[PDB]
Amino acid sequence: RSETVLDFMFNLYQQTEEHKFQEQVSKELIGLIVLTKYNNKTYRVDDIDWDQNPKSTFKKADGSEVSFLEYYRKQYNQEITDLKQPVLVSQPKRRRGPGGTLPGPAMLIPELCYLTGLTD
RNA sequence: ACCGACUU
Repeated sequence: RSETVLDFMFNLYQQTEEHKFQEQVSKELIGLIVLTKYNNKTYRVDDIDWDQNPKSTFKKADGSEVSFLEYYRKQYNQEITDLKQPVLVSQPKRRRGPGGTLPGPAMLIPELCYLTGLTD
């Protein structure tokens, strides 16, 4: 049981017209529930970032730079393998816009995101 | 509008 989010978009990709799938992925993915593998934490897909790269660094002090591989490998020997594949972004606040986003956008790569169940 | 769970 349970499957990756990457499978879902891949399934839909080969099944539906890519250009309309661009719309569908937004309409389906935005709102559905996902759990992140590192602790099996719980999140929802609010936004999707296309062709995103593993070279993304995490802002702890805005200047501290560690990659997905650097960060995750020290936790577990898992290898990230997205590379130009979309990553899932969680949006701390819905569509109104406070301007100053104190918490930076949280981005979780596809395979580190799995379907929690509220996706049915 | 936290789909009935959360910091990257």
